[PDB]
Amino acid sequence: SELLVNTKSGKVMGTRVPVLSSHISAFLGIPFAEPPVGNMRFRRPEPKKPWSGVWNASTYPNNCQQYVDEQFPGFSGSEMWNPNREMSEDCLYLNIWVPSPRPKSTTVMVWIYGGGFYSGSSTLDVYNGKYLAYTEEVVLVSLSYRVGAFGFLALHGSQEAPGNVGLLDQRMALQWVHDNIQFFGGDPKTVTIFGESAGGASVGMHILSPGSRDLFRRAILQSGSPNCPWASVSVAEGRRRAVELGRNLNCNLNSDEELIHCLREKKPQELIDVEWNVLPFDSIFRFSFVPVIDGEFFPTSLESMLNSGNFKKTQILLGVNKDEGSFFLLYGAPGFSKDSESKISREDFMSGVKLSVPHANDLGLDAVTLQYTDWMDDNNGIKNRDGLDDIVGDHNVICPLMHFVNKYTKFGNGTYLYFFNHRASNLVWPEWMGVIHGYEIEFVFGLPLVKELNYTAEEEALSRRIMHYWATFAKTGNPNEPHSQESKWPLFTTKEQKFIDLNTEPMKVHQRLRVQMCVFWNQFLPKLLNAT
Amino acid sequence: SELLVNTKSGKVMGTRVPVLSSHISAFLGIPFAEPPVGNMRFRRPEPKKPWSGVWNASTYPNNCQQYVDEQFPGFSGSEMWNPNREMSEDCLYLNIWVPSPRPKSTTVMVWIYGGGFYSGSSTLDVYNGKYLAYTEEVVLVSLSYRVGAFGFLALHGSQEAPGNVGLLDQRMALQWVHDNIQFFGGDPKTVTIFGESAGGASVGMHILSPGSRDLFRRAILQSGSPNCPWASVSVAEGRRRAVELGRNLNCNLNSDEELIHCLREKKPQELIDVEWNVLPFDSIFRFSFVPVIDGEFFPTSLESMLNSGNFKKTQILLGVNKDEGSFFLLYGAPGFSKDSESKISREDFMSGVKLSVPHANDLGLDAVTLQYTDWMDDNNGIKNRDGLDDIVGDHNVICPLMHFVNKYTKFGNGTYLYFFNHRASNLVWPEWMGVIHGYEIEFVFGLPLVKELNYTAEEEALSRRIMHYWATFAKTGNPNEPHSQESKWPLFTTKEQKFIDLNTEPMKVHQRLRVQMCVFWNQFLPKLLNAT
Ligand SMILES: C[N@@H+](Cc1ccnc(NC(=O)Nc2cccc3c2[C@@H]2CCCCN2C3=O)c1)Cc1cn(CCNC2=c3ccccc3=NC3CCCCC23)nn1
Ligand SMILES: C[N@@H+](Cc1ccnc(NC(=O)Nc2cccc3c2[C@@H]2CCCCN2C3=O)c1)Cc1cn(CCNC2=c3ccccc3=NC3CCCCC23)nn1
Ligand SMILES: *[C@@H]1O[C@H](CO)[C@@H](O)[C@H](O)[C@H]1NC(C)=O
Ligand SMILES: *[C@@H]1O[C@H](CO)[C@@H](O)[C@H](O)[C@H]1NC(C)=O
Ligand SMILES: *[C@@H]1O[C@H](CO)[C@@H](O)[C@H](O)[C@H]1NC(C)=O
Ligand SMILES: *[C@@H]1O[C@H](CO)[C@@H](O)[C@H](O)[C@H]1NC(C)=O
Ligand SMILES: *[C@@H]1O[C@H](CO)[C@@H](O)[C@H](O)[C@H]1NC(C)=O
Ligand SMILES: *[C@@H]1O[C@H](CO)[C@@H](O)[C@H](O)[C@H]1NC(C)=O
Ligand SMILES: [Cl-]
Ligand SMILES: [Cl-]
Ligand SMILES: [Cl-]
Ligand SMILES: [Cl-]
Ligand SMILES: [Cl-]
Ligand SMILES: [Cl-]
Ligand SMILES: [Cl-]
Ligand SMILES: [Cl-]
Ligand SMILES: [Cl-]
Ligand SMILES: [Cl-]
Ligand SMILES: [Cl-]
Ligand SMILES: [Cl-]
Ligand SMILES: [Cl-]
Repeated sequence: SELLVNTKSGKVMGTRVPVLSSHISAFLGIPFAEPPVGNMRFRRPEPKKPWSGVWNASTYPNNCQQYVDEQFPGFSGSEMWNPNREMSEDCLYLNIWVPSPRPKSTTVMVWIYGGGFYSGSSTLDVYNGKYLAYTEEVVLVSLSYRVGAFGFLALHGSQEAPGNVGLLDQRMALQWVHDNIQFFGGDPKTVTIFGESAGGASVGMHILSPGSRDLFRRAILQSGSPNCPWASVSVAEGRRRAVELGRNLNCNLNSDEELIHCLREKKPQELIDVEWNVLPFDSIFRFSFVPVIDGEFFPTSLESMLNSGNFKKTQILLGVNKDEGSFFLLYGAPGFSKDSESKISREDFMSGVKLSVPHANDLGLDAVTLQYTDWMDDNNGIKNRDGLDDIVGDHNVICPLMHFVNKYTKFGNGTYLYFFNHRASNLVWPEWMGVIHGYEIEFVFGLPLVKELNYTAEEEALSRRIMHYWATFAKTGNPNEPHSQESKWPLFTTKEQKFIDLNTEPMKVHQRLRVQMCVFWNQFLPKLLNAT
Repeated sequence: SELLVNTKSGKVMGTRVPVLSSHISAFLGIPFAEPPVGNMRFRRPEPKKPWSGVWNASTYPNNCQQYVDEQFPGFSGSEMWNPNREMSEDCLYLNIWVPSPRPKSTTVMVWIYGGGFYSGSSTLDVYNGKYLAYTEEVVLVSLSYRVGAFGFLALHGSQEAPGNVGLLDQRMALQWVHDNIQFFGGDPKTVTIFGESAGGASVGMHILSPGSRDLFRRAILQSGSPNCPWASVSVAEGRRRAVELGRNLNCNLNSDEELIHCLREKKPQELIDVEWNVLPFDSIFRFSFVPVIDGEFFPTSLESMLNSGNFKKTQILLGVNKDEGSFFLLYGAPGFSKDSESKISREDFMSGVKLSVPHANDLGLDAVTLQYTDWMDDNNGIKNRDGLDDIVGDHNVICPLMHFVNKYTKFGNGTYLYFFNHRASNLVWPEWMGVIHGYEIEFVFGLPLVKELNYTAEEEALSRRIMHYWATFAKTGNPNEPHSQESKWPLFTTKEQKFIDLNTEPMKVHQRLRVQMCVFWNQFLPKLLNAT
């Protein structure tokens, strides 16, 4: 009765799951799209044709076709990110957690996973929405979208494989929530989208895309933003990559129509096996199939939209972690190791710089080297490691986000900036990697409230603060509660540029987050690469 | 009798001058060149024609024709550098200080005054050679040379105005000393040339010039070196300025002989009046008529000589002051006179960076600006002033010198490096100016030993240490006396790059003098400008 809901696409039968020492309602694996199989591969999503009967919505769905990481088999630190369900091109489903009893028009939070646009799943243990929905009494949605070539193969001009179809997937899950979340207790006019990494960049792209603005109220961006250097490509580069993929598979390259149907015949993992061979450089923190600046989803360049103010004006709550770069060096760089302190010689440092700014010329790599080398001590293995770490995070995550924060605040109505730098007490990774990319997610989603997972009671409190900041921001557009006595998180302003620390210690206010290095990455280095 | 010496050019008779509580011999205004007057203006010096009689060498000679500083009339801090004798083109004379009774073949130190190649005099109170000669029992010579257009008008190809004739003036005074110092008790085989600023750059140039190498033994360079950006010009740039000097005096410009003929009919002060108008840019720490890279005095470019080791191999002692750039900013950048101290606004800072690096394109100016700005605090008047202060010293003095000390030590037979950072307790300048360009000269020459000049007893001790380091180095090629128990000044080597501090505190040994900023000035910025 509570688990039997009559949507505009059919009836859905949920299930009563346990949370903490209570229960709530879960509606798992509801489809919002026609399965993009067959010659519907690479194509714009089509709305799910409505169904008679009762859709069984009591089990997690499939995960989309993606490259599976086998770097450290059996290791929980890395397997926690892999698909925990079967993979299938039939994967466009969403999950809904409803408090119990079902509320009356309560605040909706829609979660978009990251994973560099090539991986990701809605069904991961650390994206379990029961804790956040129960504690803050919000209705928690998590969607999905096609990743890799299946979601972002771009042959602009063709309508067979136009590009950005994985973003269009996310838009159709937002459109479904707009049309149906009211039947679950959710208020369609108070919906907050939020995601991390490629999901944070996705959030920002819906802020900018005109066809997406009317489908959500406000936005949270965690360690990602639409202007990141790994998040977009030109229609030329995306066409170069798509053609290069057909070459790798012996496809007819005479026309698109011939290329697209050649690729539609291959098995999904046939594409995945050659996915990485299309990248133009040797790189870390670069991914093959990503959104394109097509002129449709994005009417002009991202920067000219941020300049003119051509985007949704609302409130945003965003931030970054302390060591966004570390695990990307673990995986792709010389001298690092999961079971070692990972001191790195000057020769490996200059190699890492090359992998990390793969587009620069020699003048640019010299500039980057100069900015992060302590020439009084240039063979200090620790300083070289920490230095290259900061390079990856600053270039790929922090300084792109900071540039997005400064342009958005000009026209927006409320900006709340955070810096996350608590290292979880139970972390399975070596401590040289500090606060790792993606590792604030377990605090956002309430997992420190489970005694079984062996957090400290101060981490439970930190997790409860974050869940509240997030949910309160989702309801009111402001993460602080009026008339309380907890210290207030200040508005980031164009003039004072304030932000807070998120950790177990009392809240400190700082200003100008990593400004010295982001003037280099956002102002000086682009000028030097454009002039040479 | 002691005072009566028979040289290879004639007899000379000096005077018995008092030094502290004693006396020494002094031979003032001895000529070493035919007066470069009339049609000898701008032309290589000719050896003094030997005279009959007794040359009266008991008074200082004239100072060469030069631009006179009238920025702060009557103010000793600046007037102590101005000519204190009459100005005349008949100025090629040298001074000698000889201990009494006359030593037999003792060590000779030859002083070369600085002044940016446009000013300078051997006769200043601060170059009073009597103290160093008496205290260290050395024969102290100070030469002279033509400055400004009179010494460095370069019309390459012409033999009427070739260029570098002021460096040749210096060479002829060194040749005179090589031929005659033995008659005064000096050992022509133990000659040390030493100079500050343009003198230090001159000293380095004699190390480099094959025609000068056999005229001296070792070398001391103070706050100058030959590769400084203000110390040399191409034959083209030198030609462009020589012509533009004639254009300013409405001279014929159809040929070198008519340009030269025109400029020898103008009175000296005419040329001085127009001298500053031929600089290519608005600038500070740039001078109009400087040595030229001609292929005779310097067979190839300064860098190719250093890379290849084409220079005299011996021992050098060299160093810099803490605040080389301050007085160039006081004199030349407004903003340094809008404040009691000299807190400068951010807009004054960006303008100074333009007047300090007069050859950089806007990309180079952004690079300089970015390197010296604290973007957490960019409106700090003190940080802005101090920042541009270092820019002027690092670019013009410290980092040109460190490039020279590193290239030389690969091939040389011994390098000693110093950092002078004492502020005299009796300085007439404001405190923000620090340790000013040229204010170690008073310690080198023993002035703190005069009670009437009210230095502290700790500074008299510092001046005795300096004179000894200088004189011992002049005698043995090493400033330390071994057998001593006093702290030892270590060699600068290619690997450890050690240097010491000169002040009243006990000796400290550092490494890599200002290496972070000199990597910027000496490798990154030159290649930034090479590219654009
Ligand atoms: C960088 N990623 C790896 C990668 C793998 C394979 N290949 C490349 N790159 C290449 O270039 N490969 C390549 C491979 C073989 C041959 C060639 C080439 C290149 C291609 C170009 C031309 C030359 N090449 C070749 O011949 C990069 C890094 C990466 C991996 N995960 C998935 C794991 N999830 C995560 C984590 C994992 C650990 C810790 C924290 C994590 N937090 C997060 C938060 C966001 C969700 C995912 C996530 N996420 N990010
Ligand atoms: C650089 N000096 C100034 C200067 C004067 C005149 N003019 C320029 N520069 C220009 O650009 N002038 C200019 C003037 C008028 C019109 C135009 C232009 C420009 C020319 C370019 C095109 C456009 N312009 C014009 O239309 C610079 C600075 C300078 C001055 N002293 C002589 C003083 N002795 C010294 C000191 C003095 C005080 C403290 C420490 C000192 N320690 C030393 C140590 C070394 C011996 C000298 C010395 N030494 N250094
Ligand atoms: C829904 O699916 C699960 C397993 O796929 C099954 O055990 C459960 O009984 C189903 N519920 C129905 C058919 O009502
Ligand atoms: C947001 O917009 C409202 C409506 O114009 C305005 O009253 C409010 O002050 C704005 N807030 C911010 C932080 O810009
Ligand atoms: C948490 O700690 C308990 C007690 O030490 C242990 O039995 C359990 O296996 C731990 N859980 C995890 C997930 O490590
Ligand atoms: C040399 O000149 C000085 C200064 O005028 C004078 O006192 C001295 O008598 C002169 N010597 C001779 C021998 O004339
Ligand atoms: C200087 O040269 C001598 C003789 O050739 C040599 O033995 C000595 O080691 C050298 N010293 C330095 C410091 O280079
Ligand atoms: C030297 O210092 C003393 C004591 O401070 C002072 O009285 C004297 O007048 C000073 N001498 C000069 C020439 O300024
Ligand atoms: Cl094509
Ligand atoms: Cl298939
Ligand atoms: Cl080490
Ligand atoms: Cl760390
Ligand atoms: Cl604002
Ligand atoms: Cl005296
Ligand atoms: Cl000797
Ligand atoms: Cl000409
Ligand atoms: Cl002639
Ligand atoms: Cl005039
Ligand atoms: Cl200072
Ligand atoms: Cl005294
Ligand atoms: Cl020794």
